[PDB]
Order: sequence, then structure tokens, then C-alpha cells
Amino acid sequence: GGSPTSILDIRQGPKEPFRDYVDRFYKTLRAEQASQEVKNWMTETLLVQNANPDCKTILKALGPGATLEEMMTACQGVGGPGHKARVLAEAMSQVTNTATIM
Amino acid sequence: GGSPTSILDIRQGPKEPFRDYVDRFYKTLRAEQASQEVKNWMTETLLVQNANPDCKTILKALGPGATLEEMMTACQGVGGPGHKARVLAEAMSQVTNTATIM
Amino acid sequence: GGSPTSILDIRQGPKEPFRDYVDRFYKTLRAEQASQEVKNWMTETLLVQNANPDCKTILKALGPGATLEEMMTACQGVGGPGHKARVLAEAMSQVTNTATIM
Amino acid sequence: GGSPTSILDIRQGPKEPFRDYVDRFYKTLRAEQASQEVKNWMTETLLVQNANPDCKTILKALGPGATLEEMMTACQGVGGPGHKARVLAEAMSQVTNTATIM
Amino acid sequence: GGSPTSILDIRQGPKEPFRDYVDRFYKTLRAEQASQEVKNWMTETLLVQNANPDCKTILKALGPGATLEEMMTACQGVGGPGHKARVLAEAMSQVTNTATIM
Amino acid sequence: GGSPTSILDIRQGPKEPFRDYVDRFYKTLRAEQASQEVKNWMTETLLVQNANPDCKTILKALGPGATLEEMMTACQGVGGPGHKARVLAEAMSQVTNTATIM
Ligand SMILES: O=P(O)(O)O[C@H]1[C@H](OP(=O)(O)O)[C@@H](OP(=O)(O)O)[C@H](OP(=O)(O)O)[C@@H](OP(=O)(O)O)[C@H]1OP(=O)(O)O
Ligand SMILES: CC(C)(C)c1ccc([C@H](Cn2cccc(C(F)(F)F)c2=O)NC2Cc3ccccc3C2)cc1
Repeated sequence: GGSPTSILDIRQGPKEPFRDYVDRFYKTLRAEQASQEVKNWMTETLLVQNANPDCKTILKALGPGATLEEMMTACQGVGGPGHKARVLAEAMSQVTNTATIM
Repeated sequence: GGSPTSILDIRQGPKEPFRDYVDRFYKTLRAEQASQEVKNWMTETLLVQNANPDCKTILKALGPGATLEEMMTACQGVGGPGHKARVLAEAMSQVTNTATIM
Repeated sequence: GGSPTSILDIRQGPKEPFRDYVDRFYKTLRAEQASQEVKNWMTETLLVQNANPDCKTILKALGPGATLEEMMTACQGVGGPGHKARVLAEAMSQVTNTATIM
Repeated sequence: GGSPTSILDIRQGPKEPFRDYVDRFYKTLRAEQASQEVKNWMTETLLVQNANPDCKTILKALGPGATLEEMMTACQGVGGPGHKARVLAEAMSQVTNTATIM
Repeated sequence: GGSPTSILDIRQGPKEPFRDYVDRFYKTLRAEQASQEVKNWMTETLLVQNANPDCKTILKALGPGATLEEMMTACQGVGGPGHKARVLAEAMSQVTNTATIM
Repeated sequence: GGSPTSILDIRQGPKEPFRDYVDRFYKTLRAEQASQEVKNWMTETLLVQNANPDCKTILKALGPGATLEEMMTACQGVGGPGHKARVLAEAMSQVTNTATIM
């Protein structure tokens, strides 16, 4: 848990899909000198807390227990027309004062 | 699916079009050591399911039976002027006047 | 009909303009092993049909019979100016005030 | 006239600035086997006809006969911040309140 | 302090996440011949000063006293889909309804 | 000034930040066969004139006489989130209600 270059800071870019970054988690997990028990624990636990709020909001929202594959399906929505069209459509409609935050 | 690399997850990014990714689906199959029955099965089932929600929403809109050409013509507009044109407006114009979601 | 790499997939992108793709048409046709007329036939039937809804919506707009020299001229602002510009301001104003679709 | 690659298709892309294309007009022409007068005619004539609507229309704003430098001074804004802060950025608010086009 | 290529200008892009830039910051902080205190000192004071105003405002916002990790985690939310979603939502309506600036 | 490639056309792109271009300005100067004074004159007079309107509107605003460090800091915001958030947000809200230009 938190091996050199692997968990202490592996981080998904704001424009970096969950795809490359998660792989950065897998391949770097291969690149670290971790025990088996060491990597499996790293994956579930850190992968979420450190990855791009677009998807981090999806890892937590899916609700824990979501199969990794499902995290991928959900994070695949990360993206412009899919995830951004909603974050731009939503954030803009809250400031449209039927529901603006004061 | 599940064959090595080719069809476990072959994914379509948000900016990667349905066009370029098709090759990712097929050309990557050229790499898996799978029977033709194994591959053609993959071309259909794993394609629509693990590829780009802008397009998937179109693969299930066109629906099954759509030749790849049908999934091609419609998903061609995936992108800003074609799809984002219809995507920004759908969420923006919905939540604002009548489709406001509480 | 499309011989290998010729008219089966010569497809334009959603970010790629009629300038780059049009070249793909002719060039990849040089790599095809087809009859002379096949190439001339290929352009009229496939090009307009399997090419990027930006240039495709322009092409129909041109009205068939517009020389390739003319299609080039027409689809030049494809890409951010001609096309992506006109497109955002329209969808935004059609669905919103009068052309609102229920 | 236009010898192969020189003036028949030297064109400025859509996202492309007058900078990169002007370099092309100035690059490909060297590759042309034209007469000294012909080339002089080529810049003033073909540079404006086939140079990017962001910046082309600019050449119309400056207007014909302007010094090439001025063509650059006014076509420097083409591209994300300068040109676009002004054109569609305005079109968003034009078609909306007073400039609504039926 | 401030050695060549190290801190005299080590600067992050407008969009560059604090990570890519920092891969520079750290790598070059290690390449300059600075005393253990000189470098360490630089990693504190300069890291916040010469870095992408998006992330810089975040840095100040977290407030000093937060672990370095927090400085970059917060800046990991710098952004296209995430940070920009929040900023775009607010700026547009700030000026429009209450925060109108004359 | 006016030596080949150095100050006649050294230009900042539209998406290119004040950093990359300034670098073109400084590096290209090394290429010109100018007197030491000649280059100094060149950095002040031209750097502000043929450099990307975002930063150019900033350079004038800072006010001449500002150190290169001052042009650098102020123009670091050139870019999307920092400079575009403000430009679009303003133009959009100026044209709309009170600052509508006839
Ligand atoms: O012109 P294209 O090659 O089709 O791509 C552009 C370009 O993006 P790039 O940075 O990749 O060249 C714009 O960049 P600018 O030069 O305008 O900064 C970007 O602008 P933003 O970063 O501000 O979004 C714009 O998007 P838009 O037209 O929404 O301004 C995007 O076009 P696409 O999103 O349509 O691919
Ligand atoms: C607010 C700002 C970011 C500055 C802005 C505003 C709108 C434009 C464009 C309109 N416009 C403006 C200038 C130059 C061109 C070019 F170079 F691309 F031709 C052009 O198309 N229209 C986008 C095309 C497009 C594509 C995808 C999503 C939105 C838009 C609007 C670009 C930038």
C-alpha cells in the first residue's frame, strides 16, 4: 500500500481517461516490488481516492462493491459529450436560479 | 469474450470515434487466437457493449441488427459538431424549462 | 465496391475536415488494385455517402452535380469555422425558442 | 496558374492560423516552377481565396490591397482566444435576443 | 535559490495538470546543484509561485500548513471537465444576476 | 530590428501561450545577426506587438515598462481556464443586459 511511484501518488489527469491511469495503476503495480497481498489491497483502496474527480465522483457514486469492470463501464462515461455534457449542462442549470446556491 | 487483450475490454474513448475504434475491435481480434465462431461472436456482443456511451446510446438506438455500416453512419457524427451539437442542447434545454429535475 | 483499403472504409472523421479525408479517398485508391473507372465510380457513390456528417450535410446541401473542386471549397470551413461555428449557434437557438422539439 | 501543390490547393485548415498556412503559401511556392511575375500574382490572388474563413473574412475586413503585414496583424487573432472571443462567442448572444434569425 | 531550468522558470501550462509540470519540477529540482535546504526551501516557496495560475489559486486556497500532498491533490482537481465545470457554471451567472460588474 | 525570421514574423499562436512564443522570441533572436542593442530594442518593441491578442491586451494593461517577469506572470493566465473563463464570461454577460451594443 503506497509503493514507490505506484500508490503514494499514481494520479489520473483531468483529461486523462480512467483507462490510462488505471493502467498506470496496474502496470506500475507490476513495476513496484510489492508482495501479492500488497498489490491487491492497493488496487481497490487507492485507485479510487487518487483518480480524476470526473471518475472519482463515479467510483464513490457507483457505491462500493461495484465490480472493477463496472467502474470501467461507469468511468468510460468520463469524457466530453458524455460526462462533460452533463457537468456543463448541470452546473449551468443550477446557476439558472430555480435552484441556485446562495 | 475474454480472449487475451483483444476482447475483454476493447474500449472506445470519448474522443476516439466509433470509426477508429472499430479497427480496435477487429484489428485487435487479429491478435487473439480465437476460432471464427469465437471472433464473430465477439464482433457483435463485446462491440456494442464496451464501446463509447455516445455511440452505445446510438447502438441501442439504432438497436441490434444494424449492420456495422448503420452503427457507422450514425456514430460518424460522434464528435463535436455532429453529436455535441445535439448533446449540449438536450441536457441544456431539458433541465432549464420543462424537463427540470428536482 | 471498394477493394482492400479503398471504398469499404474510407471514412472521414468528425474532427477531420473534408481536406484531409478527400486526400485519403484518392490516395488509398492508388493503393487499390481496381480498374480506372472503378476509381471514378468510387468517388461519386461512396465519398459523399460514407464521409463525416459535416461534409455530408454540406454535400447534400451543395446539391449533387457540384464538382469536387466545388466540394472542396464548400467543406473548407468544415472544422471549426464554417461548420462548427454555424452549428453551435443554431442548435442552441432552434431547440430553444421556436424550433423547440417536444 | 498554379503548378502541382503550389496554388491549386494551398489551403488553410479550419483550426489552422494564417501563420501556418502563410508559411505553406510561402513554402510550396518555392517548389513551384513559376515566373517571377506569376508568383507575385499568386500570393495576392490565391492566398486570400483559400485562407481559413476566420482569417479569410478578415482579409475582407481589412479588405483587398492591404499590406501583407496588415493581413497578418489582423489574422493573428484567428484561433482560440482572439478570433473566437469575438465571433461565435457573439453569435451565441446574437441569435438569442435581437439577432434572432427565422 | 533558483538554478537554471530548475526554479528560475519552472512553470506549468495553462491546462497542464500540476502533475506533468511537477514531473518537471521534481526532476529538475534534483538536477540543480542546490544545498539540501536550498532545494527543500525551493520546493515550498517556488512550487506555489511559478505554477499555472489555476493550480496556484488552489494552492493558496488550501492554505499553507496543508501537506504537500494536499497541494497537488487539490491541484489534481485543476481542469477541463471538473475545474472548468465549476468555473463555467459560476462565472457566467455571477456577472449576469448579482455579481454584475460595471 | 528586422533580421530574417527573428522579429518580422516571430508570432504567438492563438492557443499557444505567452510562454512558448516568448521562447520563440528569445531563441530566434540568437539566430539573428544583430547588434546587442539591436536585440534589446527587438524584445521590447516587437514582443508586445506581434504576440497573441490575449497576452497583447494584457501587456498593454500591465502597462509598458513592466518587467518581462511581469508580462510572464500576467500572461501565464492566457489559456483556457484562467483567461478564457473571464473572456467568455464577460462578453456573454455584457452583450446580454446592460452593455448590449447596438
Ligand atoms: O480546432 P480543432 O482541431 O477541431 O479542435 C478545437 C481546438 O482544440 P485543440 O487545442 O486540440 O486544437 C480548440 O482550441 P482553441 O485553439 O480554440 O483553444 C478547442 O477550444 P477549447 O479548449 O477552448 O475548448 C475547440 O473547442 P471549441 O470549438 O469548443 O472552442 C476544439 O474543437 P472540438 O471540441 O470541436 O474538437
Ligand atoms: C469561447 C471560445 C472558447 C473562445 C470559443 C467560442 C466559439 C468558437 C467557434 C467559432 N469560431 C471562432 C473563431 C474561430 C473559429 C475557427 F478557427 F475555429 F474557425 C471558429 O469556429 N465555435 C465552436 C465550434 C465548437 C465545437 C465544439 C463545441 C463548441 C463549439 C463552438 C471557438 C471558441
